[PDB]
Amino acid sequence: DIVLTQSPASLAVSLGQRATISCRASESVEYHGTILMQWFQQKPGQPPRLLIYAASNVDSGVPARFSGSGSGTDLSLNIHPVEEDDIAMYFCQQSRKVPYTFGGGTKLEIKRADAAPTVSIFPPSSEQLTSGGASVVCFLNNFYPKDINVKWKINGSQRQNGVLNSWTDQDSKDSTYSMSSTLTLTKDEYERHNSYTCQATHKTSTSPIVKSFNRN
Amino acid sequence: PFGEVFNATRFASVYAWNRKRISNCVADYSVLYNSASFSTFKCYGVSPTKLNDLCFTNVYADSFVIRGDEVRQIAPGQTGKIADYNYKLPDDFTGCVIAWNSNNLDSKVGGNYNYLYRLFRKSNLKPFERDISTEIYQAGSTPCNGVEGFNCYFPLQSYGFQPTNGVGYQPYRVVVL
Amino acid sequence: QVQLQQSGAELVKPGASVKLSCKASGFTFTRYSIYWMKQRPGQGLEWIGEINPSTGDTNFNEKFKSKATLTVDKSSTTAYMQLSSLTSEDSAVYYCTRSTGYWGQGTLVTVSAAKTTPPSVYPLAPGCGDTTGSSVTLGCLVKGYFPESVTVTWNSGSLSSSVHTFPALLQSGLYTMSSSVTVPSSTWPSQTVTCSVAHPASSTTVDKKLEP
Repeated sequence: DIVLTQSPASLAVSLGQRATISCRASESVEYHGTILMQWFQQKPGQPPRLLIYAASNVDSGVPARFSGSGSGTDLSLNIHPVEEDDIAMYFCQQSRKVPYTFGGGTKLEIKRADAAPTVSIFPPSSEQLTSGGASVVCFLNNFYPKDINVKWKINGSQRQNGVLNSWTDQDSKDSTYSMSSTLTLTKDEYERHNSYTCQATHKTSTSPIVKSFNRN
Repeated sequence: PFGEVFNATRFASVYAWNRKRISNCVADYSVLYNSASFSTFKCYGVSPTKLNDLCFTNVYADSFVIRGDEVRQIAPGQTGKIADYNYKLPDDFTGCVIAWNSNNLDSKVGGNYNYLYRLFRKSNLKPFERDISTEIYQAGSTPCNGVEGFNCYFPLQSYGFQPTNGVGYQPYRVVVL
Repeated sequence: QVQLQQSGAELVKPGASVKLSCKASGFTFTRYSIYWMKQRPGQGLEWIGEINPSTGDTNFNEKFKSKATLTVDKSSTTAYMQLSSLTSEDSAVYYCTRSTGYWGQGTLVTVSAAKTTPPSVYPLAPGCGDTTGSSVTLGCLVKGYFPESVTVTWNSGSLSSSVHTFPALLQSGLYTMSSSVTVPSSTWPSQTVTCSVAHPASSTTVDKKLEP
């Protein structure tokens, strides 16, 4: 059991730049002239694809932008012109001794100019009320960088109990990030107020970007 | 002499380099450099203007199609994939090697899979040797047994020549002596 | 083309066994060794146990107790892995791979005693005072389902650009996710938009039309 330790665990690079990740092995993964290392790429929501085999050889269908280097115990995966679709996790895997071992991974995210989140609020459907519940949704799409904060207000007062947040990985088209926030509540607890408000706080706006509605 | 080697409609593959002989005839190595625009005429031993005055059965022509970045490998003492695994010149190499671009012939939208090259081999090629073995190359302590996987690779890779590729990733064509 | 179609998205009661299938296409089944991989969110990829589509196989002592790999050389051209005595450390995504190219889609196994609850889909359309704009964002909320595995598709794929699938959240044994789609405002109030949510673990599919 060779331990594979990847570094860095998270690399951010710019469009067209070069990105390099490294993989250390407890033992030498070399054998009789070949280094038995493989590099795999797993885009967000896809199965992994083999990028590199035998440490330095490229698989069919992989652009020349990817290269493999290193020696025996320390290996490196290089991307010479990083393109927007490279947002993915990158795993190193060895194959000189059974069991075949993998590395910890390396999330590659892409640097771009700031983007303000487009925020949109959505009242609960009239049919969820018949079920007895009421969920108010708020989407915060296409923002950069990742850092974003969300405040839910109701009739002016902040609420922080029934709030659930979900984040997406960086998009291959925008290099941005989106987020969903759901304020779930009882139909009875929902009809006892009027105004609901979703407030976003981001680098791009000194003031909170607000969407809101009233129950009328 | 003959010109159907350079002006051939189909060239060989690197790992299966095509050799042609010429004897009991006359060869003019000067006017060869006229139907030229040759991007390479690397020459070791004697100048072709001087070698134009003698000739055994030494007249040999090795034709194939390599990668741009790899043309520098068809030279004595060089290492790499083609030198160790496809076509190895000796150290006593007395002759010339002629090359030229041919992207308008050996390239396709969607890649040209006709030209291949050997990518793995248990030992380096002895000089002037032709290996057309197609056995699954055992990379690790595992006999493969006619099945590919992690290690145990198919030894012959395709160039996949596209025109959008760079000049290094572009086709070519070589000669010998 | 080379395709590895895995089955899956399966709920398995704790302690039972399961058999995951992976059908191969586009290549000769016997020339390529097949590997099985385990990935749990939180942990990296783990272990490559291989079958040579011609008798032989080799595993890892860590899985040499719960993993049994077989295959049907016949018209199936399908590799099978049986997982035995599934504990909560066994719920994960399992991949079949060909040592080259893309892996299979991955089978998500969920080992729980919970009953399969189907998703409840709700439409999220703005109303009563929205100032339109150059574009409008609609959404579908998929709430209260188990186990995980839900795929939302807008207009059968006509609206694949400007789509956002937010990962699911587990709050009290049930999963909740959301999907957003942005379209030109000149369309939606006229040309209708429909959201189609698919739950394979319940073999159900629900379509909702978003209306102001």
